[PDB]
Amino acid sequence: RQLPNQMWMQTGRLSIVEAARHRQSGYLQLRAGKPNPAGGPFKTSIYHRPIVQAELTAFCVGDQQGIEALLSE
RNA sequence: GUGAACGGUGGAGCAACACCUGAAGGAAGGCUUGAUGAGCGUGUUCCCCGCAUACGCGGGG
Repeated sequence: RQLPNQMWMQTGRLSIVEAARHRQSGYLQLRAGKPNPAGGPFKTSIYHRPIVQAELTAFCVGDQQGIEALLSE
């Protein structure tokens, strides 16, 4: 580890405002009048994934030329 | 088939209201724009200094 381990918050939110505009215009065919951030298509969800900046060392048995081309891609 | 692949930290919110930098404090006290310079004497070959190189030029008291 080159860095202290930190945490990435990320969220998934479907835009309720844009969906309301599209539902009024009819581009979105949604009969339901109310969103739900707890669950469903409009679930605003929060999720935290751990983050490390480090040096990655792997030991194996393989041809040097073949691995180098794959990891160069 | 990288325990992957997929995933918006978002929406709203006045820093602002009131509040006298200045009350008092001497530019003063002495001082000719008139002085200085602008007119009155010597009566003929004698000491020093350079250029020369003595045929003489220059200067000096």
